[PDB]
This record gives sequence, C-alpha cells and structure tokens, in this order.
Amino acid sequence: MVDAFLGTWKLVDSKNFDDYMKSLGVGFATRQVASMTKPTTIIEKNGDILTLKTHSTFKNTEISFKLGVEFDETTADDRKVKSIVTLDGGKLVHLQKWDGQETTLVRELIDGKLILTLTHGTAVCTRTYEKEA
Ligand SMILES: CCCCCCCCCCC/C=C\CCCCC(=O)O
Repeated sequence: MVDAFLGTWKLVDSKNFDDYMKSLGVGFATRQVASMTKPTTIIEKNGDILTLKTHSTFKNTEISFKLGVEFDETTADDRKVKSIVTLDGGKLVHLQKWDGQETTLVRELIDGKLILTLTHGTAVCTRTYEKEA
C-alpha cells in the first residue's frame, strides 16, 4: 500500500518553510541554516514497520512506526509529540500532537515526485523531493 513511497529522496524545491518553522517557534538562526539545507529522506519498510530517515548537514532524524499505531516522537526541533502515520486518499499522513497543538506532514506522489505538505496553524509549506538517480 505504501510501496511507491519507498526509497531515497532528495529535496529539490521548498515553499514557505520559514513560515512553517516560525509557526512552531523555531529560532531565527535555526531557520536560517534550515532554509539552505537540502535533506535526503530514506523511507524503508520491513513488513508494516516503516522507518523514515531524514539526513542533512544540519539535523538528522529517524523514526520507526507501524501504520495506524501511535508512537512517541522527538522532532528535529526537539518537540516531544504523540504521532500517528496512516495512508489516507493514497497520501502518507503523519499527524503530531503535543500541548493541544496539531501539525500534519503529508506526503503524496505527483508525476514521480514526492510532495511533502507541512501544516501548522495557518502556515502551509510545500517541499518537493525527487528520487535519487
Ligand atoms: C532533519 C532535517 C530537517 C530539515 C532541516 C532542519 C529543520 C529544523 C526546524 C524544523 C523542524 C520541524 C519539522 C521537521 C521538518 C522536516 C522537513 C523535511 O523533511 O523536508
């Protein structure tokens, strides 16, 4: 069900990431470096356990989860959140909840590109990843 998402992906476009980071309370110096960072995201599965790695010259993260089962997560900006990842309308939807706040990280495939939409508050960021050659 998630197999077309699997693989190694590189950032090739970013829109409104500063807005998204600022909405989360990320400090200006982190936003500055993040605005010039191009992560590599690796998505692997082993049965219904997915592992999602995000690698860069600045921050690295890794999460493992079962679809539809809540997991604890500590985000790149050090939020301690309750997370769940599901398939919804063919999109990989990651919902994080903490302190009554909600953010979604939604991935979809459009013409072979992986489009990551990040929403928190009113901020909507769209980042595009391409499959490694
Ligand atoms: C691990 C590298 C993540 C992107 C660069 C650092 C951003 C740090 C501040 C914002 C962290 C909040 C949410 C994670 C955003 C992930 C964006 C992405 O996967 O393209």
